[PDB]
This record gives sequence, structure tokens and C-alpha cells, in this order.
Amino acid sequence: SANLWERFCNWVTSTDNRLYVGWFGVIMIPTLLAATICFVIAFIAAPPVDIDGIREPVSGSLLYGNNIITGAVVPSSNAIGLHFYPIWEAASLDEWLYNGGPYQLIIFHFLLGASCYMGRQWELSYRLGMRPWICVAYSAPLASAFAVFLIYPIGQGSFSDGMPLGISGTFNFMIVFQAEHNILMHPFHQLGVAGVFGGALFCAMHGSLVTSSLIRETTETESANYGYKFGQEEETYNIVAAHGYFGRLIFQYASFNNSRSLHFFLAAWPVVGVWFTALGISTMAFNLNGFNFNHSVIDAKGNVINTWADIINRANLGMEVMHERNAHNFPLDLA
Amino acid sequence: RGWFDILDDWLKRDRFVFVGWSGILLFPCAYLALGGWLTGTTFVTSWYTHGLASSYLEGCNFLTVAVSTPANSMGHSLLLLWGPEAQGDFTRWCQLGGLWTFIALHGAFGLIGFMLRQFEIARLVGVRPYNAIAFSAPIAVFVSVFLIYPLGQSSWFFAPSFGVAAIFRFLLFFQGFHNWTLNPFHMMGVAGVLGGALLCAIHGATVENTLFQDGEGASTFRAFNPTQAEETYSMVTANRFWSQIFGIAFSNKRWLHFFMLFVPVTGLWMSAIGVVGLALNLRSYDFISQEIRAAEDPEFETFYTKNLLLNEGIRAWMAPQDQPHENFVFPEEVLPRGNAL
Amino acid sequence: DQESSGFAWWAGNARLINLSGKLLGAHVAHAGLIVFWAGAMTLFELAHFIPEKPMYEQGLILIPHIATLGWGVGPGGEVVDTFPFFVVGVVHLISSAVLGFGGVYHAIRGPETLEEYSSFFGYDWKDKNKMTTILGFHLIVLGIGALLLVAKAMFFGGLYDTWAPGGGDVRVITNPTLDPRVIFGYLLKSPFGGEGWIVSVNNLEDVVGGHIWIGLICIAGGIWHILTTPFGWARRAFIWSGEAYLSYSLGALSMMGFIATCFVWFNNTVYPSEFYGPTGPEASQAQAMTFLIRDQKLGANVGSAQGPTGLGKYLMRSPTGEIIFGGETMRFWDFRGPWLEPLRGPNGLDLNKIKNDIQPWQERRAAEYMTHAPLGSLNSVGGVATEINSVNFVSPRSWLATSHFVLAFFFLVGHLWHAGRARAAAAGFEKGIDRESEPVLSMPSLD
Amino acid sequence: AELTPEVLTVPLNSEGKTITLTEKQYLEGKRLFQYACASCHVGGITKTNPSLDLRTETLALATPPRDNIEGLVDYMKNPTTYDGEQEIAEVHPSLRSADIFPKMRNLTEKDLVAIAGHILVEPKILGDKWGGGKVYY
Amino acid sequence: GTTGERPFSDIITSVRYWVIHSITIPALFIAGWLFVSTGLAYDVFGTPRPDSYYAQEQRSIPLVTDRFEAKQQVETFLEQLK
Amino acid sequence: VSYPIFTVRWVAVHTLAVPTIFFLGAIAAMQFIQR
Ligand SMILES: CCCCCCCCCCCCCCCCCC(=O)OC[C@H](CO[C@@H]1O[C@H](CO[C@@H]2O[C@H](CO)[C@H](O)[C@H](O)[C@H]2O)[C@H](O)[C@H](O)[C@H]1O)OC(=O)CCCCCCCCCCCCCCCCC
Ligand code: CLA
Ligand code: CLA
Ligand code: CLA
Ligand code: CLA
Ligand SMILES: CCNc1nc(NC(C)(C)C)nc(SC)n1
Ligand SMILES: [Ca+2]
Repeated sequence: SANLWERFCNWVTSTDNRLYVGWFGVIMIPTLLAATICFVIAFIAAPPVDIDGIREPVSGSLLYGNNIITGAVVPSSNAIGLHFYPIWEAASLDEWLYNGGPYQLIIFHFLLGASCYMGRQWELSYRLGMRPWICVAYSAPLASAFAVFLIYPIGQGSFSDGMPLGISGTFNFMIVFQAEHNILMHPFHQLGVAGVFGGALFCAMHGSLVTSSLIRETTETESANYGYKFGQEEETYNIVAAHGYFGRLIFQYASFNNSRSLHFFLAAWPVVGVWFTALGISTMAFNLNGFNFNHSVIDAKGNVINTWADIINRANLGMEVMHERNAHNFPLDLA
Repeated sequence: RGWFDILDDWLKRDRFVFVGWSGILLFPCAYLALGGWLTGTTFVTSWYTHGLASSYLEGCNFLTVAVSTPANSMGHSLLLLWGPEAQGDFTRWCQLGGLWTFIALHGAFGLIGFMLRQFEIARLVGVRPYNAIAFSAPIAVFVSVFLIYPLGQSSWFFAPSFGVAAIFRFLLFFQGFHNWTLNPFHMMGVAGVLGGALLCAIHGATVENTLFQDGEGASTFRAFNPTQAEETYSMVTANRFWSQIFGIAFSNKRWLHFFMLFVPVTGLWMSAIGVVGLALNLRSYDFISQEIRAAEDPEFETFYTKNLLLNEGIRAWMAPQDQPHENFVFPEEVLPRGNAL
Repeated sequence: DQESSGFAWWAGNARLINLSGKLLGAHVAHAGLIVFWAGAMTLFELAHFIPEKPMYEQGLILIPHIATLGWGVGPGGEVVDTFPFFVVGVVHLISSAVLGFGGVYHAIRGPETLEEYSSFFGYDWKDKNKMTTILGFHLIVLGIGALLLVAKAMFFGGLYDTWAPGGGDVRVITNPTLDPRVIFGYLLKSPFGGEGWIVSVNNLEDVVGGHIWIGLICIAGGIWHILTTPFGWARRAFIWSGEAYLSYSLGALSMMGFIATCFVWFNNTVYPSEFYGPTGPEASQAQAMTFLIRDQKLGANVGSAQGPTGLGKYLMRSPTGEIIFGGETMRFWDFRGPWLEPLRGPNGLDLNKIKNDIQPWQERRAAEYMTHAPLGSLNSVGGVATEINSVNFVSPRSWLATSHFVLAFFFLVGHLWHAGRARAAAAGFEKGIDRESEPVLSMPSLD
Repeated sequence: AELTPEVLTVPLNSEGKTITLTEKQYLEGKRLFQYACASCHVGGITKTNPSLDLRTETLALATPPRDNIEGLVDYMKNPTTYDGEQEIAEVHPSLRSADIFPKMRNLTEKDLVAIAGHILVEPKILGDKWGGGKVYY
Repeated sequence: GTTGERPFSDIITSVRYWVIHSITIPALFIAGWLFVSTGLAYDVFGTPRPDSYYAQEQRSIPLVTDRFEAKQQVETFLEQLK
Repeated sequence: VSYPIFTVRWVAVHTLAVPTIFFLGAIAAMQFIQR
């Protein structure tokens, strides 16, 4: 043995593994298996959770009356707030499942692993001699899970205010968010949708331009795809014909001819936009909300002349006034 | 040869801004649509229409401004400048929201012209029309949402008004009234747009960090051969990367790129169908099995039931100033509200 | 000297990676911009500052920093003399000109490199010793600074202690906690609810005490690096390059940026609610205080009041048995504050004190803080998103916290980016895969 | 549709006599009302005790009557409970307590009159909005 | 890489250009300015002036309630204003 | 070369260029309207 540990480190780090278990992986693989395994069981069999700390259990698992669309893993109790609630902090599991213990075990392990997943997206690139930065693209979607699963709760004072782990549970997070922060009227969210809309847009642009300017090498009755062999030397499409068409659609200088500048833009746009969206949720986590133009335009006498901004406020009040029916005892919603 | 071929000749002439036959339709409209918006945004009001200030001239900012829909009285009227409503008069037309059907209908033709353009320019340049196929997606959205939808409702009044905020209420409305977020088609929609904005980002980065060295500089942008030849990035390395970090990885640029057309175009198509159904109000509002159990058993609570209550509030507190033509009057005592708030 | 045949324009400053001299102008010119700001802003704040009105209601974030060090304020954060503010402001503003001079000078006249115009200042990135040494110099400068605070507090005047026995006031700390068991105890504290880690510091003795330890521990390491070279692992572990060093300092700031965000958001002590606004939890607490106080006057027995859910309109119990305020405010039962403490008993809020020891100054404190919670909009419209225009206000605690989370974040990206570049730069492939020797091509097919 | 002097004519004292404010006083009050009231009385309500508003009728049934310049003015100097059976200057801003509520130090009799005028003029313009809360937003 | 048009760069730099547009640009600007400042815009678009949303007393909205006799109905709404 | 003036590109450029400034002028004026 060249030296066990010496060997171990050579395996772990080996670039010949089907799946690259890296150094970051040694933390990832376990945390992610716990998060996943606990979730699946929760989502299927966990019992009702007193999410709002008011002894009014919300059941969100399949076996307790939910379907895929409604079902979810409910957030830890509000009675718990930001306190750490590891299983060994409960008189029993029965108590742990009631206060939403599974939620923390999941969010913490997931967020932990999903980070290492980033750390790994670097490591492998290193062991392979390729430039880094891919992991930096993945920093955006991660920075969101973080904002939605941890920053917002830290900011708001409780994990019970973090986004639930389920379809409908998410819509809840959204609808309420809007009511308390008027996010649609916040610069950061808008940049977010520009990035997402734009992304999908560009994703379609590139996708089509390229696919449409492929060099013919296939039969009339043969998948146009076969015209490409894994491990080719030259390109499979006429990037000069592509640019030729697109330059004429709009106008030449408003079109890419440099595949490298094209692809940088292609990555830069969504990642930058989502970065802002993540900073939006992380920012409105400290109550710096969207623009409040309520009763701005008023007439010559003082009467209030409504704008669409006001019609938006009514819809928001409906949400405000109805969410968490029984959780409030006082006038102002400061939590 | 002849006037036609000479007319052609001229049009298909390679200028800075390619005109083409299509342009005869595109530019007239495309400009009028953009123009009408920019006009209303700053000059026309929505008082006689929605009891709302909607232009810079009244005090609205880039977010609150908009070209609001016509009254509900108008119904589905095309509201032509010279039609029974406006009667040739321009100012009245403006106050009756004639500018909406103007922008709507014009822009509509403008999207036809533009897709035709792609089709025409494609043909000339001799490339495949997958840029046109793709653009069917955005047409569908515009068509189903700004036309088909309100065509199923009581009138143009319930179509999305052209403006930033004026669109957010369109969103909030759909949640509150159609419980749109719970719709299988809207979900597919987002899976596509969200998933499409992923391929975009992910593919871009995979390329920039999997590039060969073709220069001696750090700023590798200049190191690119505008004139084909070798692949500028290691498709072979990319494959191995993802194959070890995600487990799955492309290996056929032809497919990887077609996939990128498919994902977001299919997504938007689905989101359209969902709305074509919301026109008839044939929504995906509730789950009957859930409602039945909630009726008999008062302790059953899911994140779904919770949401429906949020909707009730949205509808009750908004309906009044959002549907003026209904002269709604909801006494304070009838307004649904939780404790304290 | 250095153009496109260095780096691309938009990466211009990386062309200075190897021109020590000019790379000094930058750092000296930049450090000028910070002083300039600090100075120029203070005067801007003071120019608008209205003595008889809360600082938090005036968009101040520097004057309140000075106030905390015990300057121009007195009983309860009352502003006495605005001179110390004007001073601190102008002084900085001046020094900005001095520094700016040097910056401009070293970047466009003086030596473009240093190594030759003086071997003491010139340096080599890979020079593990020069590095360990310059680092050592700075580790001392920062250490002196940490003591420069310990001094102001123990000798030169004090700091604003909101917990002041007689009620918030400037107090001279003459008994710094030096007990390591306690000082360093903080670092072993959970960062979750209750045990809050560093941000749980709640009295000036520990603050002052702890800074005493940092100042020494810091200068100690300053000498140690002056007198040494990285060991073995220290060398076989890190990357030694101009970028790599940057990166390490990038990830460092990021982390400090997040810690700062939480300090200004949660801490009551080093961020007095008297100058900044009431904390998030502090404000939600005050609402409960306010209404338990009100209704109690209307003849309601707070102790036995049952709310909609059957939990306790005004008072309920926390998960470990302590009596806390009820309502959604159950999540902030970890809030401690001068105004509210005198009501706390050994088991939490005492029903007897709450029943007849509530003082007027507390009632109005609770009212003040209730109506100044850190809720507001981008265009500065204090309140909930559905509120009406009128009260133009957004808590300094909200401004600070958000700005610094954004900066803290982007810096973590900055870290990843510059660290990723450094590792590829070192091994040497940060410009592309060698068309010839394509590594992947020499590895067996995982297939 | 304008703020005519007709709208700025509000009751001065209990014996019916009235006073007419000027567009300058109005704006000025509105500014002062924001400077020292909105904090808690934004839009005519009362955040730290929602049971008592600034609706003119509410002020009419107050004790003593606080629905006229003279009334509100006294109040801003020596505040009382709705039955007037108890002085509250200690937990409510007022002139006799500017040491405790600094924002009230600058305030001079000229300012107090404007603030008072604003309170009687607002509901005249806004109507139901002024008294009620979010229901009317 | 080219077409007939004179390379913007050249034009945006030609002293002739500025000699022309230093006149033209501010021209257009001052025009639109006056368009608003002369109250003309308000009439071209039937947009209410700060003192024309409601009649002094009324607090109701001039909502158009029927398509065909709409224009007529709108005219009457202007009648209450003053 | 001997470039022309009035071209198709020119027309377009003005259809957007001319109105714009006219609006920026209009709007800039609104910033002073009041009540
Ligand atoms: C892939 C690459 C992607 C790159 C993406 C880059 C994105 C970059 C975003 C950059 C910057 C965002 C900046 C935000 C600045 C916010 C300024 C502000 O908040 O300023 C606030 C001020 C104040 O607003 C005023 O607020 C005022 C009052 O507050 C108050 O004042 C009163 C007295 O005056 C009273 O005292 C009252 O009680 C008190 O609350 C009044 O209500 C006014 O009526 C109200 O107008 O802002 C105003 O007026 C504002 C009018 C604002 C219009 C704002 C648009 C903002 C962002 C748009 C992003 C578009 C993206 C499009 C992308 C397209 C394709 C990608
Ligand atoms: C914020 C601080 C900052 C600083 C200190 C520097 C400093 C420097 N840069 Mg950058 N740079 C910055 C921001 C900054 N840069 C940004 C935001 C960008 C992106 C646009 C760039 C892009 C960039 C490029 C592309 C290049 C540099 C280069 C350089 C070096 C240039 C030497 C030179 O040619 O002087 C020229 C200076 C002048 C012609 C006039 C400037 C006068 C300045 C100093 C002051 C102006 C203030 C005021 C009038 C002075 C009053 C002083 C008071 C005491 C009286 C220099 C060390 C070059 C380099 O790396 O060379 C090796 C280079 O190629 N920079
Ligand atoms: C912030 C860091 C910084 C650093 C590392 C340097 C470093 C250096 N400078 Mg600057 N410089 C700075 C800021 C800085 N400078 C600023 C802000 C200004 C504008 C005021 C200048 C203006 C300046 C000039 C005009 C010159 C230098 C020169 C030099 C080089 C001198 C080497 C030599 O030959 O022996 C000389 C030995 C010394 C310079 C050290 C003695 C320092 C004493 C005089 C002052 C220490 C400061 C302060 C009074 C101490 C606090 C006292 C306390 C009681 C308050 C050296 C590399 C010289 C050069 O270009 O050489 C090639 C030169 O001519 N610098
Ligand atoms: C202010 C900046 C500063 C910087 C950049 C450095 C940098 C460095 N120091 Mg140093 N030092 C400083 C201040 C600083 N020091 C001070 C103030 C002191 C006085 C106490 C010392 C005392 C000191 C000693 C005694 C030694 C160093 C050494 C070193 C080198 C260590 C290489 C290493 O592996 O570290 C990275 C640290 C590790 C890999 C250990 C892992 C520790 C794990 C358990 C926890 C990591 C933290 C955790 C994940 C999160 C935080 C938790 C929280 C509770 C703390 C390195 C170049 C060593 C050397 O070789 O010097 C020549 C050495 O022996 N330093
Ligand atoms: C804390 C210190 C720090 C330092 C010293 C550097 C230094 C450097 N970085 Mg860097 N970086 C940092 C933090 C830092 N970074 C962080 C936190 C991030 C994450 C966003 C990055 C991300 C980053 C990237 C992605 C790149 C660099 C690069 C570089 C090199 C650039 C050379 C240049 O010309 O500048 C370039 C500066 C500009 C072009 C100016 C444009 C700035 C824009 C993007 C934002 C302006 C923001 C402002 C608030 C908006 C106001 C707008 C106004 C109209 C209102 C240089 C050596 C480049 C490189 O090649 O490195 C090897 C490169 O590609 N950095
Ligand atoms: C190579 C074809 N040209 C081209 N040009 C552009 N230009 C924008 C501005 C849309 C990025 N995009 C693409 S698809 C990413 N392709
Ligand atoms: Ca007037």
C-alpha cells in the first residue's frame, strides 16, 4: 500500500469515477442523501404541523389527505422561531413531527450540500484542466434557495416564514410575500423576470438560429441529428450564415458573429438577472420593499385619483387581511 | 423585368435595415403600435374608462403609467376611430380607450409581419426557418392573452392593459379569480421558461469555461475564428464534466441546440392553452375531494385550503375599484378578514 | 506602457497586477475615496440634521456611529453638541485630499514599479516572506486601531451605553471583561435563536474587553509574521499569486459583510435603538407591550385573556416554559431591551410588575418603537406595502442591512470568481484547453 | 374640482363662529401633521389605539368638544382622555411635555393652529377615507 | 461588412451634422415642451386637468356606461365639471 | 466613398428620433405642473 490515506485521497479525487465524488463531495453525498431521504418520507407520511405556533396543525403529506399538487413538507413552528430544533431537542419524535422538525433537518442539509455541489462544480473543472466559473453560474440558483430558505427566515425572525417544500405551499409563499412586500413593484424582482423571460427568449434564439443553420450531411428521410459525430474537429453549423440571417432580421451591428461573445452573453444575462432576484428576496427580508405609490396622484382639491398602483393595493389588502386568519392579535403586522 | 420584379428588386435590396415585402406590413404596424403606446403612456387618460390616472401628463411614473382597456360598455367593439362609438372624433376615441384596440390590433399584425419577415429573410439568405417556428410561441401568448382571453369574457375591459403595474394587477387578478398558479398548463409554462432560462445560462457557462486556448491573452474573446474551422470549445471535455457531476450530459450539439428551441417554445405553448381555457372560465380552481373533506371536517388543513382563502380576500377587497361598471358596495361587515388585521 | 497587449480594456486594472508602484497609487487613491465619502457624507448628514428629532427619522447612518462612541450626546441619546460631528466630518474630508494626492502621484508620475526605486517597498507576490511581512505590518496597524477604541472608552470619554443604570447615557468603561473563558465564549455560541454567537454581545464591558484581546492577539500575529515564513503545509496548501491572495481577502470581506448585516439587524448594544431605529423584534415586542398596556387600563386581566386560538391574547409561554408576549410576536421572545427588562422576572414577564409597575416612559417607548418598526418601501414610504403616503421613513437598520447583504453577497461571487481564476492560472489553463494536449483525451472512457 | 376657500372654512370655537384658512396654512399644517403626527395618526386613524380616530364626528362627541380650532389647539397643549376625566400629556405629545416629545419643541401657536385646521379640512376633502382604515385605501 | 449608408461614426462627428442638429434637436424639444405647457395636449387627448376629475361636490366617477351613446354620455360628463 | 444623405435608414432613424425628443420635451415640461 503506497499508503492507505495517500490512496484514499487518490480515489476520492480520482477523475476516473463514473460520478466524481470530490472533496466537497464527501460532505455533499451524505447531507444530500439525508435531505432527500427525510423529505420523501415526510412528504409521504409525515403528520400535521403547527406551522404558525397557534396549535392549528396543517397536514401536508400524501397519506394525510394531500395530493402531489397540494402536498408539501411544512415549515418548523413559529413557536420555535429561529431556534435550532434537531431531533435530539425533542422529548419524542411525535413532538418533533408536530413542531415541524423535519423541515429544518431538510433545509439545512440541502442548503449545505447544494453549496458543496457548487464547490464540486469547481473541483472537477480543476482536475480536468478546464476554466472555472461554471460553478459561478450555479451561484445564482443556489443564492436563491438560500434567500428563500434561510435569509428570508433569518430576516423575518422565524423559519416558519421560509418557503414551504411543496407546490401549493410555494404559491402560498408567493401570494403572501406580495401582500407584505409588494414585490412586483420592486426593481430587483423585475430584473429577475427580465433575466428569466430573457433567458427563455435567448435560449430560443440561440437554439433556433444554430439549429436552422446546420450544414447538410443527412438524408431527406434521416434524422438531421445524425449529421454530427461526438468528437468532431470542425463545427456543425454555419455561424456565418446564422449571423447573416440574424443581422438582416434586425440590423448587422445588432447581431453576434463571435461565438465566444455570444455564449458569454447567453450565460451572463440570466445569471445576472437571477442574482438580482435573489438579492430582492434577501433584501425584502429586512423589509425594504417595493415602490409604494399609494395615493400619489391627487387632484386639484385633494381628492385621491387612483392609478393601477392603487388597484394593486386592494388586491394586496385582500391577501393581507385574510392570510393567517387566527394568528394575529394586534393592529400592525410586524412579523 | 416588370414593375413587380422591379418593385421586388428594390425591396429585397440589402440595406442597413432590410425592408422586404414583409416590411410593407411590419413597419407600418410595428411603428404604430409602439407609437400609440408611447403616446397614451404620456398623454391619454383612463378616467372615463377605469376612473384611473394613467399618463405622465396626469402624474404617473414609468411604473404606474399605461394604455388602459376600453369601458366594459364597449363590449368587444373594435372601437374604430370612425366607428359608431368615437364617430370620427379623435379626442373622444382617446377617452373611450380607442387607443387600446389600436395598439392591440396593430401590434397583432406587426407580429404577423415580423414572423413573415423571418420567413422571407430566411429564404433569401438560404437558411432553415427554425427562427420562425420558434416565434410561434410568442405569437400564441399574445394572441391567447390579449385577444382570445377577453374575447371569452364580457369585453376588452378584462384583457391586460398595456403598462407595467397595469399588468401586475392582471397577475394578481388571475390568482385571485382563476387560481391560475394551480393550473397544470401554467406550471408547464413556467417549467419551460424557468427551465429555458437554465439551459441558456448553463450552456453559456459550459462553453466559456470549456474553451481551447487560441490566443496568448487572458481576455480570450479576441481568440475567436469568425471563420469556422475547429470547434472553439472542447465538446468532448464538456461531456465528461457533466457526465461526472450531474450524471447525465449532452454529446450531440445538434440535439443540445434543438432541445434549447423546444423547451421554452413548448412551455409558452402550454401556458397559452391554459389561458385559452380561462377565457371560458374553465379554470383549474379547486380539487373536489379536498373541498368535500374540508366541509365535513373542520380540522383538515392543507396549504391549498389556505390559498383559496387568500383568493377570497383578493376578490372581496379588489372587485370594487377593479370592476367599476358593477357599482359594487360591500359593507364593512361583509368583508372577509382574519383576527386583528 | 500597457495596453490591449496586456489584457482587454474592461479588465484594465488587471494590467497592474505586476507594477507594484502604480498598483500602490490605486490603493492610495482608492483609500482616498473612502475617507472622502466618510467625510463628505457626515457634513451632508449634519447639514440636514435636526437636533430635536430622532436620528433614525433623518436617514442618518454616520452621525449615529459617532454618537455611539459617546460624542455630542447625553442622557437617553439626547444630542448635546453637534461639533464632534462637524469635526469628524471635515477632518476626514481633508485627509481625503492628502491621500488622493499620493494616489494620483504614484499612479501617473512616480515609479511605475517599486522593486528598483527601493527594495524595501517593491515586492514579489511569490515572495512568501515579503507577503507574510507586509501582512504583518497591517496586522499591527489594525491591532493598534482595536486599542484606539479601548482607549476612547476607558480614558477619553466612554461610549453610549443604552443599558445605562440610570437609563441610556454616555458611560466610561473601567472594567473590561478580560476573562478569556467569557470573551472567547462568544465564538463557541450557536448562531441560531437564543444563543446568537457574536451578535449576542449585550454590554459594553465585553465589547471593550474583547477589543482589548483582539488588539493584542492581533499585534502579536503582526510581529510573528514579520519574523517568519509560512511553514510547510501552509505552503503545500495555498496558491501563491496576486489573484489568489486577493480572492482570500474577498471571501473574508464577504463573511464579515454577512456578519455585519445581522449585527445591525439584531444587536441592540453596539447599535443603540436610540440613534438607529428599534430592532425588528424590538418593534413587534412593543406592539404587544402597547396593547397589553392599553386594554389592561380598560379593565382586562392580561394574565388570563384567551385569544381566538385559545393561546393567550397578551401573554403565553415559550417552548421551554418562560412567560412571553403573545401573538405572532411569539417568535421574538428572545428580545431583550432596556425599556422592557424591568418587567421581566426570573421566569420571564412578571404578571405583577406588568400589572402595576409599567412606567409612562415605557408606555411611550413602546408606542414610539411600535410606530417606527423597520418596514418601508424603496421610495421611502414607512409602513406596510398597503399603507398610504405621508410618513416618509425607512429604518436605518433596514438600509444598512440590505446594502450590506448585497455587497456581502456579490463579494462571495467575487471570491469564487477570483479563486477559480487563480487555481487555473497557477496550474496554468485559465486561457483554454491545450488543443494539442487535451487532458480529458488521455483519460479512460467512464462510458 | 378645487380646494376653494369655501372648503377651507372650518369651525373656530364652540359658539358657531368660524375661521377661514389659506392655501398656505393648509399645506403648512399638512407638513406639520406629517412632522409630528403621521407617525401614529397617518390618514386619520390611531395606530397605538385604533378605537379613537380624528373623524370630525368622533372629535364632536369628545369631552370637551375637540371639533374646532380652539379645541384641537387646547388638546395639543394639554391632552386628555375621551371623557376628559384624565390628563395624558405624559404619554401623548403636547406643549407641556416637549422635553419628552422633542418634535413638539419647535411648534409655536401658529403651527398648532395649522395642524388643527388640517384635521378639520382633510375629512372635508377625503371624506370617509380620512376616518376609516385600510378598508378605504 | 458594408452597405450604401454613410457610417454613423462619420456623421455623428461631422461639424456639418451638429451645425444642423444643434438647431433641430432643441427645436423639437422646445416644441413638445410648449405642447404641454400651453395646455394644448390636454385637449388633444381629453385628459383631465388637476381641477377636472370631479365636480366640486360630486365624488362619483364619470364611468362610460353604454357603447353606442358613449360619446354623447362623455360630453355630458364634461358638462358637470363647470 | 461618396455616401448619400436621405436614405431609407435615415427615414427610420427619424421616425423614432424626431418624436422621441418631442416627447422628452413634453414630459420634461410636466415636471412643473401642480395643484
Ligand atoms: C442581463 C443584464 C441585466 C442588467 C439589469 C440591470 C438592472 C439595473 C437596475 C438598476 C437600478 C435600480 C434602481 C432603483 C432606484 C430606486 C430609486 C428610487 O426608489 O427612488 C424612489 C423615488 C420616489 O418615488 C416617489 O416616492 C415619493 C414619496 O415618499 C414620500 O414622500 C412624501 C413627500 O415628498 C411624503 O413625505 C410621503 O409620506 C413619503 O413616503 C412620492 O410618493 C412619489 O410620488 C414617488 O414617485 O423614486 C421614483 O420616483 C421612481 C420612479 C422609478 C421608475 C423606476 C424603474 C426602476 C427599475 C427598473 C428596471 C427595469 C429593467 C428593465 C429591463 C429591460 C430589459 C432588460
Ligand atoms: C477607483 C480607482 C481606480 C484607480 C486608482 C485606477 C488606477 C489605474 N488604472 Mg483603472 N479603471 C477603473 C478604476 C480605477 N483605476 C475602472 C472603474 C475601470 C473600467 C472603466 C478602469 C480601467 C482601466 C484600464 C483599461 C487601464 C487602467 C489603468 C490604470 C492605471 C493607469 C495609469 C495611467 O495611465 O494614468 C492615466 C490617468 C489620467 C490620464 C488622468 C487621471 C487623473 C486621476 C489620477 C485623478 C482625477 C481626479 C482629480 C482631477 C485629481 C485631484 C487630486 C487632488 C489631490 C488635487 C492606474 C494605476 C491602465 C493600466 O492598467 O496600466 C498598466 C489601463 O490600461 N484602468
Ligand atoms: C498608503 C501607503 C503608501 C506607501 C506604501 C508608500 C510608499 C512609498 N512612497 Mg508614498 N505617498 C503616500 C502613500 C504611500 N506611499 C501618500 C498618501 C502621499 C501624498 C502625501 C505620498 C507621496 C509620496 C512622494 C512625494 C514620494 C513617495 C515615495 C514613496 C516610496 C519611497 C521609497 C524611498 O526611496 O525611501 C523614502 C523613505 C520614505 C518615503 C518613508 C518616510 C515616511 C515619512 C516621511 C512619513 C510617514 C507618514 C506620517 C508623517 C507618519 C505618522 C506620524 C504620526 C505622529 C501622525 C515608497 C515606495 C517617494 C518615491 O516615489 O520614491 C521612489 C516620493 O518621492 N510617496
Ligand atoms: C489578519 C490576517 C491574518 C492572516 C491572513 C494570517 C495568515 C496566516 N497565518 Mg496567522 N495570525 C494572525 C492573523 C492572520 N494570519 C493573528 C492575529 C495571530 C495571533 C494569534 C496569528 C497567529 C498565527 C500562528 C501561530 C500561525 C499563523 C499561521 C498563518 C498561515 C497559516 C496557513 C493556514 O493553513 O491557515 C488556515 C487555518 C487552517 C487550515 C486550520 C483549520 C481550522 C479549522 C478547525 C476551523 C476553520 C474555521 C471554521 C470553518 C469557521 C469559523 C469558526 C469560528 C468559531 C472561529 C497564514 C499565511 C501559521 C504559520 O505557518 O505561520 C508562519 C501558524 O503557525 N498565524
Ligand atoms: C474587493 C476587491 C476587488 C478587486 C481589487 C478586484 C479587482 C479586479 N477584478 Mg474583480 N470582483 C470583485 C472584487 C474585486 N475585484 C467582486 C466582489 C466580484 C463579483 C461581482 C468581482 C468580479 C469580477 C469579474 C467578473 C471580473 C473581475 C475582474 C477584475 C480585474 C479587473 C480589471 C478591471 O479593469 O476592472 C473592471 C471594472 C469595470 C469594467 C467597471 C464596471 C463595473 C460594473 C460591472 C458595475 C458597476 C456597479 C455600480 C454600483 C453601478 C452604478 C452605475 C451608475 C450609473 C449609477 C481586477 C484585477 C475581471 C478580470 O478579468 O479578472 C482577472 C473580470 O472579468 N472581477
Ligand atoms: C450568431 C447569431 N447572432 C446572434 N445575435 C444575438 N444577439 C443578441 C443581442 C440577441 C444576443 N443573439 C443570438 S442568440 C444568443 N445570436
Ligand atoms: Ca392651486
